[PDB]
Amino acid sequence: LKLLDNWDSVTSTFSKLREQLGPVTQEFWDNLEKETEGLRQEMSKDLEEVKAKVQPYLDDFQKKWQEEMELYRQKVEPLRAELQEGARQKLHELQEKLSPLGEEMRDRARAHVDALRTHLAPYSDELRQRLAARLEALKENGGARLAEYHAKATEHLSTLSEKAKPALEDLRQGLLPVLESFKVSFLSALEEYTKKLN
Amino acid sequence: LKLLDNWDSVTSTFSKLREQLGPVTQEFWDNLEKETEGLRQEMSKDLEEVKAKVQPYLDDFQKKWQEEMELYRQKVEPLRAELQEGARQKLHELQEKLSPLGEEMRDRARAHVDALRTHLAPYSDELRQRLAARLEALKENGGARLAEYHAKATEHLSTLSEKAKPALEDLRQGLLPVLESFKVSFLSALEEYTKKLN
Ligand SMILES: CCCCCCCC/C=C\CCCCCCCC(=O)OC[C@H](COP(=O)(O)OCC[N+](C)(C)C)OC(=O)CCCCCCC/C=C\CCCCCCCC
Ligand SMILES: CCCCCCCC/C=C\CCCCCCCC(=O)OC[C@H](COP(=O)(O)OCC[N+](C)(C)C)OC(=O)CCCCCCC/C=C\CCCCCCCC
Ligand SMILES: CCCCCCCC/C=C\CCCCCCCC(=O)OC[C@H](COP(=O)(O)OCC[N+](C)(C)C)OC(=O)CCCCCCC/C=C\CCCCCCCC
Ligand SMILES: CCCCCCCC/C=C\CCCCCCCC(=O)OC[C@H](COP(=O)(O)OCC[N+](C)(C)C)OC(=O)CCCCCCC/C=C\CCCCCCCC
Ligand SMILES: CCCCCCCC/C=C\CCCCCCCC(=O)OC[C@H](COP(=O)(O)OCC[N+](C)(C)C)OC(=O)CCCCCCC/C=C\CCCCCCCC
Ligand SMILES: CCCCCCCC/C=C\CCCCCCCC(=O)OC[C@H](COP(=O)(O)OCC[N+](C)(C)C)OC(=O)CCCCCCC/C=C\CCCCCCCC
Ligand SMILES: CCCCCCCC/C=C\CCCCCCCC(=O)OC[C@H](COP(=O)(O)OCC[N+](C)(C)C)OC(=O)CCCCCCC/C=C\CCCCCCCC
Ligand SMILES: CCCCCCCC/C=C\CCCCCCCC(=O)OC[C@H](COP(=O)(O)OCC[N+](C)(C)C)OC(=O)CCCCCCC/C=C\CCCCCCCC
Ligand SMILES: CCCCCCCC/C=C\CCCCCCCC(=O)OC[C@H](COP(=O)(O)OCC[N+](C)(C)C)OC(=O)CCCCCCC/C=C\CCCCCCCC
Ligand SMILES: CCCCCCCC/C=C\CCCCCCCC(=O)OC[C@H](COP(=O)(O)OC[C@H](N)C(=O)O)OC(=O)CCCCCCC/C=C\CCCCCCCC
Ligand SMILES: CCCCCCCC/C=C\CCCCCCCC(=O)OC[C@H](COP(=O)(O)OC[C@H](N)C(=O)O)OC(=O)CCCCCCC/C=C\CCCCCCCC
Repeated sequence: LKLLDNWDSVTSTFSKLREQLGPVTQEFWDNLEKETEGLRQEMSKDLEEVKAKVQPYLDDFQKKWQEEMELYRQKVEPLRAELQEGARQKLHELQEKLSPLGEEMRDRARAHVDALRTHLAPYSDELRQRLAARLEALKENGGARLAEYHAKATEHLSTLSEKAKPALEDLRQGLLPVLESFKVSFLSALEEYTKKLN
Repeated sequence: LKLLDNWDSVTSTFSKLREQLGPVTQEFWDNLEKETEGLRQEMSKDLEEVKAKVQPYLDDFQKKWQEEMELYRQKVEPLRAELQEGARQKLHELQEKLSPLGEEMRDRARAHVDALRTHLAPYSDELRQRLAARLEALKENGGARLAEYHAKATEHLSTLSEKAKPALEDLRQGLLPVLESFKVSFLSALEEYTKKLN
């Protein structure tokens, strides 16, 4: 309601801002004119300075690039050749190493896997009997536990009857007057709050 | 009142739970004993068979492992020799490359750096002139910037004071009845808060 009075001061604030938006911004533009003029005194020389330097720079760089490229060509080629022969020697080494070791590894695998074929096979079979006996134990006690659980579930359901019936009715018998009392407190609160929030 | 009866049902449940857990832990343990006894008997054969068989298992594996290690060491010697002799050539030939190609690198680096010296020296010197021009403009423009900024700041301070006092006093003057009316509503609303929760 009184916001009009407060906002009126905001309008005055806008006016004060507009006063600055004029000469201050205009002055800023005048400063910008100095900035642009300055840049036209800096960049004018800078750009030419760059051009007059980039040319010999790229030229000197080209010289260095040439030195590097030529030097690298006279290095990469012979080195690659030597590395190739060295790699071929390494390859031959690898071949002459991985071949006997490969055959050996295959026999190693034979001696290991065939061993496993005669180690894990009876092991799994033994485990099968062991697991079977264990399964029977789990089924014996499990089947009993199922009966026990069913009995306990029955006891639990029976002990739940005294909760889902009398206790639930008791809760309902409590909820009725409670909700009523809550309603009285809520209704009054609603009116009371509305009266002060109007 | 509600909590008293509700919690009563809780204790009337904990008791039943305790009366249930009693035989439950026993029945569970009885079944657990049957299982664990069987597991023990089973584990007796399990561990014994595993240990009795682990002996020839390890013996078989170690036997082959001996061959694996022996043949490995047997071949490791000539293989290491191939690596050593081969590397001797590879490294020696490379050392014979790092020498001339290294000298060439240094010689190329000489021209590389020396050409850089004859370029970077005047480049940085001329850059000093460029930077001088930049700094000159930055100083001259800066002097204006600061002068204008001071002017703009003064203009800002003028409108600032026109708001820090008149507008602020308007706000503060309004804050008086506003805060008071708010206090009136808050203090009165506080009645409901207490008369509804106690
Ligand atoms: C319609 C347009 C109208 C114009 C209205 C503009 C609205 C903003 C209005 C008022 C707030 C300004 C108050 C700031 C006063 C400080 C000025 C100052 O002196 O400042 C520089 C100093 C640091 O200098 P120092 O190292 O020498 O001092 C530290 C000392 N030690 C190193 C030396 C030992 O810093 C400090 O005081 C730190 C101050 C903390 C900054 C508070 C700013 C609060 C305002 C807005 C929040 C902005 C969030 C940003 C969102 C992005 C928007 C684009
Ligand atoms: C001698 C002179 C010296 C230099 C002086 C300054 C001059 C100004 C120029 C460059 C420097 C400013 C850089 C600011 C970024 C620019 C963004 C921008 O303006 O972009 C747009 C451009 C153009 O695209 P277009 O389609 O319009 O033009 C079509 C192509 N037309 C032009 C070629 C024919 O886009 C591009 O140039 C594409 C680039 C996007 C790159 C993507 C991949 C980034 C990967 C890795 C970076 C991280 C490295 C980190 C590792 C180091 C850790 C220490
Ligand atoms: C010392 C001097 C020499 C140094 C060597 C020069 C280094 C540079 C050379 C090669 C770079 C290799 C790295 C690339 C990585 C990606 C591998 C990849 O893409 O992997 C996934 C594929 C998927 O299968 P696919 O059916 O789609 O591909 C069929 C392959 N296709 C189409 C080619 C027939 O799998 C494959 O390519 C299967 C890969 C299995 C490779 C088996 C042969 C291994 C040979 C020798 C053993 C060496 C022992 C010595 C080690 C010592 C080193 C110091
Ligand atoms: C101690 C006495 C208790 C014995 C049972 C009596 C009532 C169960 C009471 C309490 C259990 C605790 C809460 C379990 C949560 C289930 C809520 C429900 O209602 O979930 C229905 C939705 C249906 O969704 P759907 O149609 O897409 O899936 C159909 C399923 N299909 C694709 C997967 C195979 O399923 C789901 O959320 C996923 C779960 C579906 C599980 C169904 C297993 C029913 C097993 C036995 C019922 C027969 C009891 C009779 C035995 C004689 C007793 C004297
Ligand atoms: C029909 C509806 C029935 C619902 C289903 C049954 C759920 C079981 C529910 C309730 C149990 C019976 C109620 C007994 C009530 C009182 C228990 C008690 O006296 O409470 C207090 C204790 C100790 O007080 P505090 O240390 O907390 O306080 C620190 C002390 N102060 C506060 C001074 C700083 O609290 C403790 O002992 C906290 C327990 C310790 C954490 C045990 C973690 C168990 C994990 C998994 C369960 C599976 C076990 C089987 C797996 C075994 C494999 C070998
Ligand atoms: C007939 C049928 C045959 C089957 C029979 C075999 C089944 C039983 C299985 C295994 C044999 C159990 C061994 C007997 C019990 C003793 C357990 C124990 O205590 O033995 C002691 C070891 C050593 O102790 P230490 O190393 O400290 O001492 C070494 C420190 N020295 C350097 C300082 C001196 O302890 C250990 O072996 C404990 C290591 C286990 C915990 C590893 C932690 C893994 C953590 C993270 C993995 C990431 C999961 C994330 C998801 C990724 C999935 C891919
Ligand atoms: C314009 C172009 C001109 C062309 C002309 C060429 C001639 C110039 C010649 C050589 C300059 C290349 C220098 C390479 C970088 C050396 C880094 C370094 O100082 O290294 C040795 C140090 C000493 O060890 P420290 O533990 O005592 O020192 C660390 C402990 N503190 C800090 C406490 C003292 O650190 C180590 O050895 C630790 C290992 C980490 C360093 C790995 C070396 C990485 C090399 C190059 C990176 C760039 C690859 C890209 C280039 C490829 C282009 C195709
Ligand atoms: C588009 C792509 C192409 C662009 C081309 C750009 C053209 C520029 C071309 C070539 C570079 C010329 C300019 C740089 C050469 C100046 C060398 C110099 O005179 O350096 C002086 C320094 C300081 O003197 P000090 O040795 O007594 O103090 C060291 C004291 N302490 C240990 C505490 C760190 O010496 C040191 O740092 C040396 C001792 C410490 C070792 C540092 C590692 C050096 C190796 C590799 C890293 C390279 C850094 C060079 C990057 C330059 C960027 C401009
Ligand atoms: C029947 C229906 C049932 C109703 C029941 C439910 C209601 C919830 C109940 C209670 C919650 C509030 C209780 C806490 C009372 C303390 C309030 C207070 O005075 O707390 C101030 C503290 C800050 O410490 P200090 O001032 O004492 O120490 C100053 C430093 N020394 C120590 C050197 C002096 O606060 C802090 O730590 C944290 C907050 C910091 C805030 C500072 C003020 C910022 C101002 C404006 C920004 C906007 C705030 C608006 C929030 C949005 C709301 C939607
Ligand atoms: C973290 C490390 C990252 C580096 C990883 C390197 C390993 C690479 C893996 C395998 C070898 C690959 C070897 C590849 C050699 C081929 C180099 C070449 O000519 O590449 C052509 C490309 C072409 O790019 P374009 O953008 O023109 O084309 C793409 C096209 N539009 C599209 O949509 O697909 O340009 C490029 O990719 C970029 C320019 C490269 C210039 C060459 C520059 C080479 C410079 C120097 C030589 C190398 C150093 C040797 C040192 C030994 C001597 C002392
Ligand atoms: C209608 C009338 C309006 C006029 C009202 C006038 C009332 C003025 C009264 C009080 C204003 C208080 C103005 C305080 C200004 C700064 C005051 C200041 O420097 O305080 C110093 C403290 C000290 O910090 P330290 O870290 O040094 O130590 C902590 C200290 N020991 C402790 O226990 O707290 O730091 C603090 O606690 C600072 C937290 C300040 C909280 C504000 C934090 C900023 C909160 C909000 C601003 C965000 C605005 C977002 C708007 C954008 C979208 C619209």
